[PDB]
Amino acid sequence: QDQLQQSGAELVRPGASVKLSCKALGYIFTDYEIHWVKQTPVHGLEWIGGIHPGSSGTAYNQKFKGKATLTADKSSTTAFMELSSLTSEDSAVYYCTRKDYWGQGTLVTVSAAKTTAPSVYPLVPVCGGTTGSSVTLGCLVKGYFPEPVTLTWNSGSLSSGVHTFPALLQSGLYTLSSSVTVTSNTWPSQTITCNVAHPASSTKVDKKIEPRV
Amino acid sequence: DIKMTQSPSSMYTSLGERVTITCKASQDINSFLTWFLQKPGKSPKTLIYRANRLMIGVPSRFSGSGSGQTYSLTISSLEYEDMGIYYCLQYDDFPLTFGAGTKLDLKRADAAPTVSIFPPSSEQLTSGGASVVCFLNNFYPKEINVKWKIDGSERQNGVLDSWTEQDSKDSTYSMSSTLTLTKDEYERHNSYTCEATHKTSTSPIVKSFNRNEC
Amino acid sequence: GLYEWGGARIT
Repeated sequence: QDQLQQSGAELVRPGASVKLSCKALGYIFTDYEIHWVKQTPVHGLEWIGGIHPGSSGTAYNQKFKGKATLTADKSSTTAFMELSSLTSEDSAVYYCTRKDYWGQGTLVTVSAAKTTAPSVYPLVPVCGGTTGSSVTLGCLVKGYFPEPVTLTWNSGSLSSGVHTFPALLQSGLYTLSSSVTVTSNTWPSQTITCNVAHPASSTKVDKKIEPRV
Repeated sequence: DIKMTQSPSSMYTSLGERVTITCKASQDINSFLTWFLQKPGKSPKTLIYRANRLMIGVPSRFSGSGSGQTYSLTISSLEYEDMGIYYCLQYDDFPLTFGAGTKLDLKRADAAPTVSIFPPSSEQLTSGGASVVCFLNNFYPKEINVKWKIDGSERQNGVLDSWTEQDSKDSTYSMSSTLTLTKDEYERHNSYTCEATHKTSTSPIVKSFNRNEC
Repeated sequence: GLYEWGGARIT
């Protein structure tokens, strides 16, 4: 008896459909119910419905009955869940569970965006400003799509005082921000450079963080 | 539907301590309750089923609920591995409904934030968009009021706030606060301020910069 | 089908 395998991430347009797969392994497919659950920051966990691969019976949640279609294929021991008329509120993590064991999740992002590269903007400490016993640099990657975007500080070798925040959404695009706290007796000599790579646009910008009056 | 009520919503515990989360169902769910753990970045793991049966594998530090309509998962002694959000689920009837979760974080001595303010870059201004970023680093606890005040007056629109999940090295957290304005809208004002009310400092922690030169 | 679990079933 063993586990459940979900299909990889989906990046679909509004108006469109998707079909998620839940391959089951190591047990008798047609004997155990498979249910579909939805995760989001606003509402958290939500149950879409269930299927019985053996009897073909289905139970839907009234919230997703007009949008969800549960199917199963005995031959390949895969549960299908089809999500149609995609809207921005369908962006989420979808799990397939057998109640005791779970699949790993399938991230679905509904978006009208286009491949857009970031603007990496060096974040200079107020230059005509105050001091202390430590200096914090910064970096801004505003307006990309899609995620991800890995940023490093002095190519991953200067990373003891690093901070990288989760990428927020604004205007349809992503913005992430990073902060390094370095010794006040270090910055202008030993240079600190923000390294930013956006695979999807195939761009790798390096912005010099430089002071300015 | 069965409103499922799980309390607390979040909690601050230390290794060694005894944890109790409660689940309250709007009806008698006939002990048809399941407990499970979401570790950040991971798919739920079942711990306890039908109110009190431990899933195979689960350590015996974990133990479960009551009956009738209120249930609890008790953790005898808290271990690091146990940090995640906890969730309860009733399966007595359809639809299936979840409690709103309980987040567990490691607790510490208070620490206040290092705040840093950055006026827009020249570069971005040369594209005519203006970003006033603010970093509030390494504080604890997690509660922090970030208020933006332009030339004295507080503005709450066009402000993104990203959070760091409690670091696992120092058990502190920290946000990034960002005001966005256009080039025309930024050069109408002068003083820009980053305001923080945090426990452990009775009076707001303020950094700031003047567009003339502070 | 998880006999031991009890609870709602699609059947």
